[PDB]
Amino acid sequence: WNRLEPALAYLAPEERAKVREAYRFAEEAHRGQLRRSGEPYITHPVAVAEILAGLQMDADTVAAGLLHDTLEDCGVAPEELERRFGPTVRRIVEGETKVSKLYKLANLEGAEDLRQMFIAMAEDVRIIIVKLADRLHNLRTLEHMPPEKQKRIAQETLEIYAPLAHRLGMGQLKWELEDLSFRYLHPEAFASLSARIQATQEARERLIQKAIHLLQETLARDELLQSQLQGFEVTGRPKHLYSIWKKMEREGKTLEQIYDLLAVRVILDPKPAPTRESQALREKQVCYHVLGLVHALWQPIPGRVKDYIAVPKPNGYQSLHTTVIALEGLPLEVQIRTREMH
Ligand SMILES: [Cl-]
Ligand SMILES: [Mn+2]
Repeated sequence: WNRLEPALAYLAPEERAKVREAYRFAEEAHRGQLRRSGEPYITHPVAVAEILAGLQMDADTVAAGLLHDTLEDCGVAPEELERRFGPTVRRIVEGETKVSKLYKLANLEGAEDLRQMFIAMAEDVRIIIVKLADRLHNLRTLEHMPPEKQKRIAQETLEIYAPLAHRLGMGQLKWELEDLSFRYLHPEAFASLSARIQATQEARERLIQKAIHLLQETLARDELLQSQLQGFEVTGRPKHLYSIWKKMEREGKTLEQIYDLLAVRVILDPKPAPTRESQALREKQVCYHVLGLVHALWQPIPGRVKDYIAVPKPNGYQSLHTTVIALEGLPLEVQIRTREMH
């Protein structure tokens, strides 16, 4: 509990009390039970609640994360969970993923039934996230599984869960799900690619960190930018090992051909705006402002500005790109985007 409690800071005291009541209930239902690792079962729903609390999930969602296995793993409490934690917690813990039927919106344009549509959908999204948080944690703790069972769940994850994560637009979940699945599915391919990156990545890492520090300090020191900004993040390339190995087979490319240009990402969280439009305006103003700061810092390579804010990819991808001449006279790609954008 002392590990979970700090992550629940974003919730109102009464919302946190519901989560403690849920933890203390799971603590009872899972009393005596053990995982594959000799660890007590309660550690699993806690870790799942931690994943959800890190994502700043709804109070009922975090609570439902502590109770998601009180029906499956140990005991039956369908009317008990409704009696103790409400119907919405009971609904999430019961499984109702239904199916992707967004194409039904397009054909059906035509209230209390359209109001309930939102509350049913948002409840249906919450079900998927808990399943995802659960699966992500299991994969993390997959070292205590026979090497066959390990391969059956990595494939299920790649067929079912990583695509569900994609539907929900949870790229950070999808990334980790794919890469942990890759590790256990083809370990020999994983260890070959991992150690190969740990050769180029260490040499690159010195420059990437110099660049990171230079961009982070340049942005924090700009007065006007920080005024319309809540915060920012300057990272190196993300390194999606499954989507990197996936591309090597498709494109018939070497890994040396992928890392053929040092890259840096700038994720900007702007200050909140009263209306939806004054937010979209703020969201873009900030991005070109960074492009200017970047071009003032490092020399821009002619015709390497890729504006995907103005011309988004068919999947809706927005971001500003520019290849510059940075440290040691090297072509460095910069990608400027907000938290909302991908
Ligand atoms: Cl600020
Ligand atoms: Mn579970």
